[PDB]
Amino acid sequence: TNLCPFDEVFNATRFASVYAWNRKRISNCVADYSVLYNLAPFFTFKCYGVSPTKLNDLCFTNVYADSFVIRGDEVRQIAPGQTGNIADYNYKLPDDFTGCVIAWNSNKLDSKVSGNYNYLYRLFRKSNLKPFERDISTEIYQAGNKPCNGVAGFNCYFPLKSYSFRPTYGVGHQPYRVVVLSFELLHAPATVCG
Amino acid sequence: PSTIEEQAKTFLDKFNHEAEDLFYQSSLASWNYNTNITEENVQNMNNAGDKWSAFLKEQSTLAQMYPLQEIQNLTVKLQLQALQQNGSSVLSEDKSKRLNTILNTMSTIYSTGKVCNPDNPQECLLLEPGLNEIMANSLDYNERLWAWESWRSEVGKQLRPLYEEYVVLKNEMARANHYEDYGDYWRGDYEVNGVDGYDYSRGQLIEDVEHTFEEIKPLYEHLHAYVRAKLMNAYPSYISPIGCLPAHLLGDMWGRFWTNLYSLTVPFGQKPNIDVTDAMVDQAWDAQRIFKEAEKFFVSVGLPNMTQGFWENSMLTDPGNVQKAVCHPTAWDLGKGDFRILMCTKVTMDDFLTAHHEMGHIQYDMAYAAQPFLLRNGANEGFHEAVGEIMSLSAATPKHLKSIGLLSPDFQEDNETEINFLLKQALTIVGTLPFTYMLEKWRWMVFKGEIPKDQWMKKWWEMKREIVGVVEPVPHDETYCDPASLFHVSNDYSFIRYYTRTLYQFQFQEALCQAAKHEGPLHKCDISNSTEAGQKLFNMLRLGKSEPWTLALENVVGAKNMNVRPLLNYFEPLFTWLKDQNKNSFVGWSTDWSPYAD
Ligand SMILES: *[C@@H]1O[C@H](CO)[C@@H](O[C@@H]2O[C@H](CO)[C@@H](O)[C@H](O)[C@H]2NC(C)=O)[C@H](O[C@@H]2O[C@@H](C)[C@@H](O)[C@@H](O)[C@@H]2O)[C@H]1NC(C)=O
Ligand SMILES: *[C@@H]1O[C@H](CO)[C@@H](O)[C@H](O)[C@H]1NC(C)=O
Ligand SMILES: *[C@@H]1O[C@H](CO)[C@@H](O)[C@H](O)[C@H]1NC(C)=O
Ligand SMILES: *[C@@H]1O[C@H](CO)[C@@H](O)[C@H](O)[C@H]1NC(C)=O
Ligand SMILES: *[C@@H]1O[C@H](CO)[C@@H](O)[C@H](O)[C@H]1NC(C)=O
Ligand SMILES: [Cl-]
Ligand SMILES: [Zn+2]
Repeated sequence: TNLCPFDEVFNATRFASVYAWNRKRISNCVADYSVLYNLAPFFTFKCYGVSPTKLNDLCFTNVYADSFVIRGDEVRQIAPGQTGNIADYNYKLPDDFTGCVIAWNSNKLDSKVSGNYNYLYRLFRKSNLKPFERDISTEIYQAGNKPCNGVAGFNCYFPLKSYSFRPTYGVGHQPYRVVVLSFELLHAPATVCG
Repeated sequence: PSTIEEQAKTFLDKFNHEAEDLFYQSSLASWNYNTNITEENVQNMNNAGDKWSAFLKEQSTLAQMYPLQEIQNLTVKLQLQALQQNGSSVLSEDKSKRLNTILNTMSTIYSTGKVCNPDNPQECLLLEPGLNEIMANSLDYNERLWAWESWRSEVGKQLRPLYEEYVVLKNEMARANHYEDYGDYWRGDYEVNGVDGYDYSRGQLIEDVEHTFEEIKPLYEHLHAYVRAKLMNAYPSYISPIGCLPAHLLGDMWGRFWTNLYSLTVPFGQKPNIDVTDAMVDQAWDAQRIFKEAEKFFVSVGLPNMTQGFWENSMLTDPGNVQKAVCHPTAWDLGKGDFRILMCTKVTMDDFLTAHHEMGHIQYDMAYAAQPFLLRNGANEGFHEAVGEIMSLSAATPKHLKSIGLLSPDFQEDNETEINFLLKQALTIVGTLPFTYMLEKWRWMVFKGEIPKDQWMKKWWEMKREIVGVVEPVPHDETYCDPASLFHVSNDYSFIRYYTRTLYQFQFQEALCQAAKHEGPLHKCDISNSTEAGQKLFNMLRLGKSEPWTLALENVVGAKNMNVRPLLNYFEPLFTWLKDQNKNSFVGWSTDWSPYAD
């Protein structure tokens, strides 16, 4: 009956880069999901499948918390049936998605005047991602028809590009922190409730 | 199996990401200097600027290794071509260096050139503010003559050898990029290829400029005849009733605009003029309120408000006196959703209109920020300015001013205040059209080779007299280089853009005012509150330069080419008034009279 450690996910000092997104597995705890519906400025929430008020009286076996940072312009891609650099190459939600996506603006925390180069996203990849797949490889992307042998050059691109977060960017280019909640029901007993 | 077009697309995706970051650092570094002039900020501006230029030259060279001939997607081709123009880097390194030295020497001579009064060797004037204050405000014939002549004889004579070497090297650069000369290279800005129904050739711009200039001639001759008659009354011993206007009596250093002749030419000299400055002061407006009103203007036609960053990061007032700033009003698009205006705003009517003009640019910039980096511009070199200009047309009308409460409803508009307004407009807008065409025709002919070196100044003044109806007050031999005494000529900027802008702006204004269902003469039109006008404009603004400029123009005005009829439509009430005023005067000019031929 311990409380579900969502605080260390949402209030964490540094998020993952979206190409190397972080997943926290939740188990054996009670979560009060009505803790949301609150903190209205810049917290946005969108659930797929069942109302937040209604799942606070519901039990699941595992919950997963995926967190990362992206541009505001790109939050719309953290949603089922979307395309783009983020949904294709960094973090992909399945068509039949039954969870929630929380996002908030973190310009105060993730940008600085000299430019925050901490956060990366993958820009090139041979194929799109299967849902909930992660790719942290740093192999040189072969655009041309010559091998790259692991050095960047003509038609040989390092595939990870840095966001550049500065506090004077427009809202669409500012950093947003994103938390993605998946709920699953396997044969094993349920241990996450409300 | 990977095609060249697929390779190009991927190359441009990398370029777009890198370019946007490096450009933001350069633009912001430029901002910090222009708002806070310090030795430290010069360095940072030059460091970030140099990193940006170095990236561009590297990416231009890398871009050339993809052949255009093998690209089908036109929006990819357009981006590749724009980055592929290496320009000066087609010359040998020795000639690049020579040319860049020449450009720098011409620029600093223009901006540091000084003349000293031939009474005190140590009391000297620069062009800005010294000589410009004489040329816009003095009524004294000899003082103006001294400024006009010594500017061209002290500074212009310095630019003559440099300018000769500039033509040779710019032509070599142009010919090595397969243009026929530097003038043809400049006209390249209007070229459209490969889009059926919307193509436009470089040689077609000369034709359309000349064909439209013929239709402007009668309005210009009558404007010229009326101005000459009024100045003949002020200067009876200096002006011939059949000759050209002397070139030092036109209200600035070149006769580029005739704005400042208004006080000697105003048709109805006791009708109150419209100046809402006193009302703004009475109502306690500040810079904030002005920009709020201009924002209200664009919102009323369905365009977006300004971003939150615009209000926080712009500089709308002079920053006091500790920090110094470059106060020329400019609209800034830094990328990454960051838009700002720099303006040392005073509470006056001129700065109210200027705010609307400058915010018009921002509106253009915001609308095409969704295009890829290299397509984020006006559809051609004249579009951006035209968008700015039509905003101030609406904002200044009595209808708009009464509507926002700066003008008393009891202000009476009649025949005569409209004639005064139209005349003042014409002095600026129509008076510059022969100046602009004539100047660019001269450069075009010099670059083509049609004017030998030993006839440069001879052909310049023959064309001044014959096309512009203006005559030099002092004979000039070939040690002079009078065109280079104008900023754009010695600072290597194309000039026909001011001609095409002027025609575009009345084409736009006529189209929008029709969409706004405006009743009556075109010059009284205010497009405020018309979401149909705002949408029609927006459909062109969002294109940037992803489409041929001919198409972009069709979107707003339903025609594919530059057209003079809207300009003539705007000035028709003045034209018929001038035609009746001139019934006792000679219309036109003889080229053989001059102030010094006695
Ligand atoms: C020329 O290349 C463009 C970029 O490679 C194409 O735009 C892209 O088309 C994709 C179609 O599957 C679409 O998902 C992408 O979002 C889009 N990207 C951008 C930046 O627009 C373009 O294709 C045309 O434009 C888009 C908007 C769609 O309407 C397509 O159906 C169009 O054919 C390419 N143009 C041509 C003529 O091939
Ligand atoms: C994060 O911290 C704030 C302030 O301490 C708190 O109100 C909020 O509930 C915390 N988040 C969670 C998920 O507990
Ligand atoms: C102006 O620049 C100096 C150094 O370049 C800096 O210390 C100062 O804070 C700046 N002023 C403002 C208002 O930014
Ligand atoms: C711009 O207009 C929209 C529509 O009313 C509004 O929601 C938004 O807050 C406005 N922006 C600002 C900075 O006022
Ligand atoms: C625009 O609409 C508002 C609301 O009716 C009005 O107060 C304003 O005067 C209108 N402007 C014009 C030029 O009609
Ligand atoms: Cl001149
Ligand atoms: Zn402008």
